[PDB]
Amino acid sequence: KVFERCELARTLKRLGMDGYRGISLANWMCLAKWESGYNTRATNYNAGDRSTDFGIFQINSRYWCNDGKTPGAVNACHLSCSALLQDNIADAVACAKRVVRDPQGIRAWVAWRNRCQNRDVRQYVQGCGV
Ligand SMILES: [Cl-]
Ligand SMILES: [Cl-]
Ligand code: NA
Repeated sequence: KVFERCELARTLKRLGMDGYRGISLANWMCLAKWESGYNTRATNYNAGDRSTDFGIFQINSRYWCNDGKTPGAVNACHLSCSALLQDNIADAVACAKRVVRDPQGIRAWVAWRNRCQNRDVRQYVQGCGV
């Protein structure tokens, strides 16, 4: 599923993402925008280390979900990576919450540092009623 901007904003708020571990909703929106373009079925194989990024938040198989083919991988979200390719983003949000519960927080995603950190991210939630 490819979410429309405001549709996703309202959905994440309902799932309790606004202010989770100090992270505002607009930051989550900025992250989803740059990671997958709000696309739940986006997949990206990282040839360099044999891992794959899955779904709307592009969560990595080396630490967060199990796809069975990633060398030396753990499954912290205790989910099959398939769960992060569904149209319903409930499991993906629960896993994103687990990621930021680690010391790095939102910084775990390099794309956030490049495109969201220290930026005016208000544009991502403007006019959405959230
Ligand atoms: Cl699962
Ligand atoms: Cl599994
Ligand atoms: Na894994």
